[PDB]
Amino acid sequence: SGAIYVGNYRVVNRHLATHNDWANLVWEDSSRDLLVSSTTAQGCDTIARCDCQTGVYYCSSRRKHYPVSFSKPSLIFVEASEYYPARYQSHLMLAVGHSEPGDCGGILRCQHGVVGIVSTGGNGLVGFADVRDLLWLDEE
Ligand SMILES: COc1ncccc1NC(=O)N1CC[C@H](C(N)=O)C1
Ligand SMILES: [Zn+2]
Repeated sequence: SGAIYVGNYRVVNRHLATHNDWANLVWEDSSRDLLVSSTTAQGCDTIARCDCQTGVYYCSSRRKHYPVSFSKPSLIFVEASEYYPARYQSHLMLAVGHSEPGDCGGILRCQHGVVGIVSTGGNGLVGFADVRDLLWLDEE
């Protein structure tokens, strides 16, 4: 589990969105595994607007942050899970790192800010849904 809190937005994995998220919906995209809902309180996270390919992510199944090198956002085939059939997910970045299903939502960040959230993994890989192209998260 986990979210990004930027401005009056809450960014979560679409497959983990709550009823309150759906009832306060701003934007969602199944192909990216992302959903954004509106918040009453202002958040403290800032979004990175950069080209970093190295950063650090939070792994809840280890209670630890790990440094990683990750690929550029791309269209990657993701195995079936209880939430989606086997399919291509867009804007996904892969790295070598530990992950388990419940690790979705952990933040990946660089020196510029938040880059994305854990969205996929297995067998010593971890994948992150990029948010750096979503420029509208910085306004409203
Ligand atoms: C961190 O994810 C994992 N970690 C280990 C094995 C398997 C996984 N993957 C998952 O549980 N899913 C749930 C939905 C998600 C997606 N399609 O974006 C992939
Ligand atoms: Zn950066």
